[PDB]
Amino acid sequence: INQFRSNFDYNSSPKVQDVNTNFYNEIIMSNVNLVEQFSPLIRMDFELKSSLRVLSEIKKDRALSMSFDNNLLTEVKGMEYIIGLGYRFKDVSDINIKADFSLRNNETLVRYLDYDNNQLAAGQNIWSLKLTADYSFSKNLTAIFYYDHSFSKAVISTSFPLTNIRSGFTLRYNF
Amino acid sequence: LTTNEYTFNPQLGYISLQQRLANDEILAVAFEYTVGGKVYQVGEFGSDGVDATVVTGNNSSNQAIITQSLVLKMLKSNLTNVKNPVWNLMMKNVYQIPQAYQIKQDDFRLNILYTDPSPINYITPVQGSSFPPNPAPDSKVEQTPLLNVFNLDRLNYNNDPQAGGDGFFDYIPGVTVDVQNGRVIFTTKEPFGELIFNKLQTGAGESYNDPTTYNANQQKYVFRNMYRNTQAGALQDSDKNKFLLRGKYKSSGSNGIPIGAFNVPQGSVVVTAAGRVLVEGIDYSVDYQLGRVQILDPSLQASNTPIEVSLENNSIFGQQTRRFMGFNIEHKISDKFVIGGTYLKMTERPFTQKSTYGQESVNNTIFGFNGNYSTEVPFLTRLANKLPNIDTDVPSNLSIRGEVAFLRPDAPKASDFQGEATIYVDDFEGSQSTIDMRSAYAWSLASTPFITSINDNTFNANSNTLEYGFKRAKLSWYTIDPVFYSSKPSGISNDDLSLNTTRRIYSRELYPNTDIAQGQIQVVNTLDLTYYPGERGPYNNNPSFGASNPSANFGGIMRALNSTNFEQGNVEYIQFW
Amino acid sequence: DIERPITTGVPFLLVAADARAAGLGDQGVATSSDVFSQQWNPAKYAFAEDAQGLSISYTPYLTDISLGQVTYYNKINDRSAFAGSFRYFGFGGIELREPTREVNPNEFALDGSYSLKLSETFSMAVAARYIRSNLKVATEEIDASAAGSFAVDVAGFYQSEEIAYSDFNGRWRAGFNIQNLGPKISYDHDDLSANFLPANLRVGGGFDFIFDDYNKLGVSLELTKLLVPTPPGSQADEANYKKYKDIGWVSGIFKSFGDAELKEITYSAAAEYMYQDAFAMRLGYYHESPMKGAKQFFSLGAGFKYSMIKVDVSYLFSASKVKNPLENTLRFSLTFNFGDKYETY
Amino acid sequence: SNTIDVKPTGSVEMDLGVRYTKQDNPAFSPRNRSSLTFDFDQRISMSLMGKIGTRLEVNANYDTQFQNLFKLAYTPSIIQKVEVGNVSMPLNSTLIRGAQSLFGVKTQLQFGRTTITGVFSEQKSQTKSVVAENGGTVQNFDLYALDYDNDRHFFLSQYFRNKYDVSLKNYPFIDSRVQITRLEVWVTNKQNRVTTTGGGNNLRNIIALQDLGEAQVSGVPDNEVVVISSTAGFFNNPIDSPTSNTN
Amino acid sequence: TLPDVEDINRDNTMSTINAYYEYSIDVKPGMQVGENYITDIREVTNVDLPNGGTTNARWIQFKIPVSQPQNTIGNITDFRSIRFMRMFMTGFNSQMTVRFGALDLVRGEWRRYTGTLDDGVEFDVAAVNIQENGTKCPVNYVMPPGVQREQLYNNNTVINQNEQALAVRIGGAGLQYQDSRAVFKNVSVDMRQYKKLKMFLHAESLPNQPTLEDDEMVGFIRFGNDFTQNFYQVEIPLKVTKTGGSCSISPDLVWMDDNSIDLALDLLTRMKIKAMSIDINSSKRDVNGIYYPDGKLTLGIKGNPNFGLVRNLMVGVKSRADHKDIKGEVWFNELRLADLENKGGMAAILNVDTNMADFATVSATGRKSTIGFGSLEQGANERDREDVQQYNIVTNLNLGKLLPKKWGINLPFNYAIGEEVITPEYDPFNQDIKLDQLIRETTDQAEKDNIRTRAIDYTKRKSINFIGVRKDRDIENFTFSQSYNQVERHDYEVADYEDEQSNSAVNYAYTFQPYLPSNISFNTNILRQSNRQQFREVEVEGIGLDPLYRRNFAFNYQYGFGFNLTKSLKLNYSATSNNIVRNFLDNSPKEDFNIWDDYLDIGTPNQHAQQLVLNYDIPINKIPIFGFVKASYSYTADYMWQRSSTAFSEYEDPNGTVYDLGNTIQNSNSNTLTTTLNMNT
Repeated sequence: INQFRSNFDYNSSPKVQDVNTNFYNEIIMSNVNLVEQFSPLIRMDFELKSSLRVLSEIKKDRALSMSFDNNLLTEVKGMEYIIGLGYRFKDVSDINIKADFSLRNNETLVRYLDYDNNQLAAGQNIWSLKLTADYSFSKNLTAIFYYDHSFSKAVISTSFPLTNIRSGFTLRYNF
Repeated sequence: LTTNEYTFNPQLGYISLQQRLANDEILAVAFEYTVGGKVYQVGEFGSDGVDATVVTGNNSSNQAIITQSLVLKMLKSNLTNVKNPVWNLMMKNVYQIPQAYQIKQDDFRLNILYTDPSPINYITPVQGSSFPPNPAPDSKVEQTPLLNVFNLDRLNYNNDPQAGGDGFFDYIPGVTVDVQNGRVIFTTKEPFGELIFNKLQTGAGESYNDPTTYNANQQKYVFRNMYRNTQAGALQDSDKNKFLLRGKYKSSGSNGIPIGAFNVPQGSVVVTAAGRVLVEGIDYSVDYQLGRVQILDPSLQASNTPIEVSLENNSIFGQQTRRFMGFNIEHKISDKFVIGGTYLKMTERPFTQKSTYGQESVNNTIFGFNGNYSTEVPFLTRLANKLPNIDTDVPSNLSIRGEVAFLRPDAPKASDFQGEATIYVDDFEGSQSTIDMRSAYAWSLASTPFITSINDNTFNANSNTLEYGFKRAKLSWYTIDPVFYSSKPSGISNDDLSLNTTRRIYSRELYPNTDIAQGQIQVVNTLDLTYYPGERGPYNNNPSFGASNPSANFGGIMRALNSTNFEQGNVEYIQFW
Repeated sequence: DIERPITTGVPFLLVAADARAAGLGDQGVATSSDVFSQQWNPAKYAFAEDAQGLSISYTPYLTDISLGQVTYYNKINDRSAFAGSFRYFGFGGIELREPTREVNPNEFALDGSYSLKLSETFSMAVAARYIRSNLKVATEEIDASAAGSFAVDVAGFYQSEEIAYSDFNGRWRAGFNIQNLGPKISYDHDDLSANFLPANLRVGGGFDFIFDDYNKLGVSLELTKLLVPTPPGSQADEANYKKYKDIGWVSGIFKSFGDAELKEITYSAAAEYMYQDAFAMRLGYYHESPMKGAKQFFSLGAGFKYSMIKVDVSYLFSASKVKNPLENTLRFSLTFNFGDKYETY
Repeated sequence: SNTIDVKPTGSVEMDLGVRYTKQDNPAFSPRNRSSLTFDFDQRISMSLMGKIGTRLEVNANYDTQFQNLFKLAYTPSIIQKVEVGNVSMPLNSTLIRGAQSLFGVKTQLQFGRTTITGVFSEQKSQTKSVVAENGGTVQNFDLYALDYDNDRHFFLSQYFRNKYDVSLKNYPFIDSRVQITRLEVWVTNKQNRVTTTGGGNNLRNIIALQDLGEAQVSGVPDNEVVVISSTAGFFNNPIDSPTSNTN
Repeated sequence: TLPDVEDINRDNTMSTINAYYEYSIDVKPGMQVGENYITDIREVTNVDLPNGGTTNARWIQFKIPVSQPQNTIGNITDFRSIRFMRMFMTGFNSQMTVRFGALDLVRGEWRRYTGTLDDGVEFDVAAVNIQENGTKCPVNYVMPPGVQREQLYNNNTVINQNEQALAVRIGGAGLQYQDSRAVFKNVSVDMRQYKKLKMFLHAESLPNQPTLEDDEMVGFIRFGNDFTQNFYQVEIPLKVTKTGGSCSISPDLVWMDDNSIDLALDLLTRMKIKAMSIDINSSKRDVNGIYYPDGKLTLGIKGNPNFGLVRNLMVGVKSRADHKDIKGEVWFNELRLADLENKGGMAAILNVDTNMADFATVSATGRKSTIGFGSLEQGANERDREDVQQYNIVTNLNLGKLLPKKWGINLPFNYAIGEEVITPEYDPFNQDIKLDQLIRETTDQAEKDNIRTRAIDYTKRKSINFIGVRKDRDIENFTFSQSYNQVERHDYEVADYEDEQSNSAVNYAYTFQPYLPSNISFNTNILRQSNRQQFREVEVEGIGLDPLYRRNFAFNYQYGFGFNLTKSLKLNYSATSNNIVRNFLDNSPKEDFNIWDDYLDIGTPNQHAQQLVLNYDIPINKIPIFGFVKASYSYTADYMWQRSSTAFSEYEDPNGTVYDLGNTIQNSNSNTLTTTLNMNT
């Protein structure tokens, strides 16, 4: 409860009813917030046989925020899928590979009580696929091929689904 | 507004918004206060008001939604009418100390002055005025300083009342100052406007509501037009805006004097405490990473002298290339006696030859002398140890330094106009700043217009029936996208991209004198307005539309301007080509 | 104050991209064979006394804009070489005011050049560039995807073996370079409006004194002619520009000389002084006409050579005219050399 | 003489890649589909040290992220030193206090006892100052009558407005009894959004009236307190009662 | 991808109100540059269509003045709330495509002046522009003769910057015999180094109007503090550029050198001096008290304006046609300032540092400057305008050195004198005139001595102090102090000023060492501050204003009683108090008082602040059954007492009765227990 109050109207008078019709609750308030959150709903650290490091979280949460001004609640969602991934090719020399898939979804439903008008008000479906593979040519010179794919999605009708892809090699020379 | 987006003095009743809603927003309030044992309320709260929605049905095809409005009080409407009292509800006695923090007392000196030609801090009559005689002990505008004239200095240092006042601004953290962020608040609805009027008044024939019946003395000081008129207005009432209020506020200085520069180039700072330069290690120390010069001189530490500091920062982004020609002869006469040269020429290089006012270029040349004769005075060390318990044989020195350093300024000959040092106080180059409006998508259909007054129905603009858009032709606004010109879609002959209503106007036609950059958009987009006054337009059930003379129909397109108040925007012209 | 300049299409090509040049007056046309010589005189790759090298340079434009060149030469025989350069003028960093679209404006100019050694003294090289500009990356009635074009280069480089003069036994160097020769660019993607390419006719020479046989001091001069027709300086005032714009490039390169004298040839002089060949102290003065380009400076520079990497740096003291966007910078360029040291006669 | 030992340190990075990007808003042309810009990045972060030829002295630090330093000293066994790039020119005078960070050439010349240190170079600094009193950095301000604070401070009603300048006759004691217990403020919602973390998502219609409350005060006329064109039969309280809904 | 709401500006409401301002462009086949709102036509002749053809296009430039509506639909009054620009196209008979090359709300920077200096006079303020208005009908905008085009680099390419002017355009009924019209901006320009203020001008008849003659138009450049009570009106009778029809008149005939103000600023000061002795009431003050002195300017002054405060520039157009309606199109252009004061400066720093073998460190200084000396980077309006005579003397002794090293003391005894004498180049009243031209301008030595005595800024500052006195080793381990700063000053504003600081602190800080107190701390410090101000009356240097006495006489002290009563109790205690002294008053202060009056006084309390902090680490481990719980406890309690200044302590009701609204009290508690309960059973 972000801020409750004492109602001056719940005093002593022979006037126990408000405008619409009620009994003048003693504790006025507004915006009761229930926040639920599976931070790692499941996390699966997965250090495999040779080297196949894996770390796939699943975050999640809800943010019910019922306000007593207009009497309509607002639910928010989590769904932050993550898949880490690591491997090492050997002596081709060594080639370190990392891959970080991720998928974030959202919602901001505004739900009316007195009739079914639960309507969407925000959202995202951004998933990204960073993927690097680096290889050293000597003590000084290294290369790394990186590939960063990313795709947004229209949850609301004013988001303009992006898709953007960075690629190409990056060398590196350490003196 | 969340409780962190405003404040309010909960004893005098003024909101203190944190975002300056000034583009014709609407700002209502509902509040609830208590005069002692009673409870009042001049709004309607969410937890008190009529409910948001009320349905009266069971299916989507028989529900009757009813939304409800929550009557409130208005503090400024959209259309800022100056006559209406919602205008007066705005509070015009708050002056925000520019770039201020929690301005603690004793580091804040406010001082009102009257710069008629120059800053003088007492009001004088005008040619026989002779301010109204026998003033009360409170008003007394005869010789009193302006802080007393403005009822802003009547308390001692300890905020208990004193006869004439401590001479200093009072700084009551609720009444006269919003300590958290600047905001000197004068203790009157309108100090410069009506306080001075009632304090210079000389009878009852004078009234504040009519500027024609003024004293001829309160006709030079009563600045009524900043309280009865906007701030962009009252520029035309210019002969009265001479009541500046200078002041000084200090920063924290907790760690040390925060210079204001980061990563100072070493050996640059010069902290001349009271006129005499201080030694870089014996009485002050600099961080060189944070600013924060720190005077470790205990006597000079707690003295309140204005320790000034020259910095030599190197974080200039966007300055003029400077050149630092120079040298310094350094002759060594018999040991511990030298002589100096130090010729120097620092020359700015202006960006353009049209050196504007303030951004001026310098061509200065300094040349000086030196001195610095040193000596030991063993006579004086003997004098020292020819005293009581003193014993030390540590040496004694009598260094003596001197300099002259003539300076001769100039202005770089690049920024000359016919052989002079022009500065161009105003080359009329910044005037006429434009705001674009040919964005083909930000427009939209328009309500049917009126023509002569709010009483003519040339376009059926008052018809409340469906006979409202009968006179709407088929206006279509757009811009020919670049696909037609670059890569002809199948169907448009090249004789279609050439008939002077679809041509891809290059900027070399409109602006043949402008030099478009390379690689940038050489093509002047348009806002084509193809109007079909016979094509029935969008929505209208016009039954005939065949006898209607097409010179009677319109086609409309309305926008929404990003910035209202053309007064303080100074919008003057609607240009177009 | 310059009257009637010449709008030379893509302008990033003209500006130097390295430090061996542009710390030397922007000439490099009669300067010793080096890994940078692809923008200046690709012919002199044949005379490189290494097998193969590659380099990365950088000019910051502290106005974060930048101009960076990456080159790689590899001489196959002792008598020929290939090379490939890549200039990238970029507006490093961008955002479109909730993932937002990222649009980097940039004007890369890929390039590749063959360089044969005709006789024992001077070599000839032929180069080709795919210029491509994408500056106008934007939205809603200003379409991106601007195109480039192709350009050809013809360079000749006359090295001289040795003469052993009175007391300093120097050698001679000469060279010409016909720069960008390609069909005119159209930024707006039309055929009724197109800018000329920056064709150059840079011709230079130089002589280096040799002291101790590995302590040399070489001076040189360059003359740059911008081979685009000069614009004509109001029905006639329109028809004149129309006759200017309806000129083909193959005919403008010929015309090139109906100014309105014609001594609007930018000249640059410079001096090398490399000590033992692993250190060099470059001086150079560059001058364009103050009416026909308004650009001149007094470039300083230096260069070091540790084992096979050379670090070249240089500064650009702006002589007189209007603010040059690179006046307080350091054109930092860096090289790498590989085996097969060739014996240069 | 020999021993060119300029040993560079640091790193270099090139980022030769492709960068594809496409939105799908319909408002664009069919031409702005799928931008495909090349991408190139450099991260030279080197630094050179070394003492060439037993006399020269190189030092340099070039980073691709303003203060890139490059000093090139020299010290003979009539010529004392010749720097280039990060000359200093200290020149301790207290009148002729020359710059200390500046790019260019600096020389020196000992003609027996007449050193003639001279600098030609480009100053790269600004020489700003402060006036710190006890504490730190006294910084002045200068307002005027007319440039008060814009429409950001509002009285809460004509009652408080007309009562302000009278309740402050004797500043610290405020001649009133008011105490604003609760206060809600409602602004136009120009930015159509919905939140939960901002405090809540409570937003309603509003019909904010102008004369809501405002029992007529004693001094000023009625035409300046209430906007209703005809106040006849409008007030149902005495002529000074505080602002309430029932005035 | 947005719905088609009936809400344009996204305010979430509709706002079905009608308050318009119509502006009706015509669309005819004619439209020369005069009638509707045209300003340019810029006819092109041969444009290369993509089919090889060629058209004749025009680009008629409309420029509608927002401040002159043709009608007003609804209760609209002024342009303080504008929104929803709605254009619509009526009157046509068929297909009609209009292409807006640049539709634009152009906002000026110059704010047409309203008011007498409302009969129908269409006064307009555009900016003629070389990139757009290089093809105007009456006269093509040609750059004034000397003016270049201001080259600039965008990206590796020159880019000719723009050039503009003003377009003060009179229409309608035209100006009357002296009714002028002006345009003003605001500025803080200080034109005191530069010796001439000069700008171009340009006059033009109006297209399709009676041509102007070579008079009845004037430069009219009111500047200075004001527009009707403090100004420096420069004026110039313009002469029209005779137009014949060429429409492309050369630059030297557009920007004639007869229509070009020169106005050496050193003449304005002699005009100001000649008019100081001409009162505000006379026949010399012509009509509006402008005092025209009756080259080619007819300068005017109305009440001592200033330089350095040249706010409120006003360029305009005033008629002097004996009987005619003027209708002109004046252009104003480059308003620069001519050459500056290349004179120089001079400094004479002289320092003297001495030592007396670790005992005394007498330094001394002194620097004399002259008018114009700054530093290299100092601009033109910030180098120096004050002869200055700094000197300083610091005399750090070490008195403890005079006594034996046994029972040694530390008596530093800093003593500093020094002051500033400053005479400004310009007198601090009539800021633009110099002191010399006014001292040498009157034989009224009673007033000549008022001048050059109300301008010699003067300071002086003494600083004695013994900071750090103590006896190095209920023992003798105090730490005393003493400080005393005087400041006196009589600059232009304050006839005499006085500050005295007399901090006199003392500290104890025992810090015990083995139930007794682990620590003890104590300290007091008398803090006396005394200030006087007498703001001088600048008219006559006689008595001046009443003095204003500020006094901050305070006593205040601390404590601290750190007890470690057991191993499981760490209770501190730090009271503090701050009381004031009021020897120097009822509300009428005593202008007979002194800083070194009754000095060890301990006046009435002002603030009192307790504080207690007890920590208790819960000896439950002693009990050998619960020895698994690291239970702690902390209790910080506070308390404070305010004084509630006498405006409360003797508030008197309007009934006459005097109440006592008391002085406030505050608590605070911080109970804090953080147990562990490590399950070890």
